[PDB]
Amino acid sequence: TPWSKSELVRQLRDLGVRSGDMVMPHVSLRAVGPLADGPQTLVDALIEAVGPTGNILAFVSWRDSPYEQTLGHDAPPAAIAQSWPAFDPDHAPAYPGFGAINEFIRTYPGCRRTAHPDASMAAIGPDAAWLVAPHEMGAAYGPRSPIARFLAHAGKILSIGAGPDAVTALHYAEAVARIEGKRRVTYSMPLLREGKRVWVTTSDWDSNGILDEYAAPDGPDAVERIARDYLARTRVAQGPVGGAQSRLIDAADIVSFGIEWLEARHAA
Ligand SMILES: CC(C)(COP(=O)(O)OP(=O)(O)OC[C@H]1O[C@@H](n2cnc3c(N)ncnc32)[C@H](O)[C@@H]1OP(=O)(O)O)[C@@H](O)C(=O)NCCC(=O)NCCS
Ligand SMILES: CN[C@@H]1[C@@H](O)[C@@H](O[C@@H]2[C@@H](O)[C@H](O[C@H]3OC(CN)=CC[C@H]3N)[C@@H](N)C[C@H]2N)OC[C@]1(C)O
Repeated sequence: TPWSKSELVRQLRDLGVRSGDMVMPHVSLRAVGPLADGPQTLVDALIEAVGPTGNILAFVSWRDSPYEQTLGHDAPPAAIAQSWPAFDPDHAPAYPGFGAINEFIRTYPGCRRTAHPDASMAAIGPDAAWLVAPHEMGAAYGPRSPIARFLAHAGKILSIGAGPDAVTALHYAEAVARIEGKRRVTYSMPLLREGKRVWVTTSDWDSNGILDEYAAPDGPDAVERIARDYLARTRVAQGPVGGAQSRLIDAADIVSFGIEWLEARHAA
């Protein structure tokens, strides 16, 4: 029997989600199980759980982000630069690898989208505009990003059947950690400014591993190691949402634990 919207709201309430909360979900729909009206059922339950004064923030990125196509170049290669589509935030599909739920979140009426094509965030609620802008190239997940403002607003990280590697907010801890040898990457993204495509090339922290030892793809990254150490030492509300076991994490607390985790293991 498919999970109903009211059943999920009760589960989210037991987990600790309150009206007015600012929640960042990381979801595995296969772990949730069949829903009454598909993935939209979970989206409706999330929005009812946070209430009218609450907010939902999701890292949705972009299905056609030219990350690897421009990685390590001073400029987009000629073939990429001429024909690649401009990132239209209100029309660009989410990256499917980060969760099929995000395309349902992105297309919810009233949802806002940040202008960073690769690190694009989706936000629903009264603070959606403040969350999504600004989001410049070179500030993907650190200060001045939607993650930073999410951390300054008592945000809660809701992992629904997702592994510890999914804690995207921990990339802020990597960005501000005062450690030596931090990895950086250079890529180019096509922005849509006033109907005109504008290519922007920037450098930023490597979101696939802040240090070399955490960047092997086979391959637990710094996000997974920090989250597992945190979840092993911290009392976190855990319970079912649908068929998936879930956690409601204090975003500012795990990011503070992440900065201390990195700076305790690597010199300045
Ligand atoms: C990676 C991860 C998504 C994999 O878990 P998953 O359940 O296997 O993947 P999804 O959540 O996208 O669920 C996919 C299911 O929904 C289906 N689906 C996709 N789009 C659909 C749509 N429009 N309508 C109905 N069903 C759809 C998929 O087909 C699939 O179902 P199927 O296998 O029976 O065909 C999950 O483990 C996770 O970690 N999520 C958080 C990731 C994140 O936030 N990353 C940010 C960078 S760290
Ligand atoms: C859309 N373009 C994408 C580009 O944004 C970037 O995506 C990053 C992504 O891997 C990271 O998630 C994975 O990390 C690892 C191993 N490191 C294991 C599984 C995942 N948790 C996330 N933490 C940060 C993302 N920015 O690289 C790939 C890309 C497809 O090009």
